[PDB]
Amino acid sequence: SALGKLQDVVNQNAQALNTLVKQLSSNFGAISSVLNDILSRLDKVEAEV
Amino acid sequence: ASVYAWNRKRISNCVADYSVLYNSASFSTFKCYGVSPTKLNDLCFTNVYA
Repeated sequence: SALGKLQDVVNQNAQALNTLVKQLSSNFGAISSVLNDILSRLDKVEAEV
Repeated sequence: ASVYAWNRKRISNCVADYSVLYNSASFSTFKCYGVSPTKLNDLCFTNVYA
């Protein structure tokens, strides 16, 4: 419990990265979160949007 | 079918060629959503319901 000032620096970087990485799962109004799905379902004129 | 009593045909456990469909100029309309017809032939599906 004495080392809080260092442990907090590891924790804040893990909270940031495990949010940045987890945002890859978000759809943002597209047909899928995973890019290969769009490229394997649509021709490029539809896929670009 | 009569349109309120609409037909549904299950398709499963089989192989198909959708270019046979999208090349067929007999179709007065042909449209696709969430998929492109020219890309259908690379896919597989859980079932299909026609």
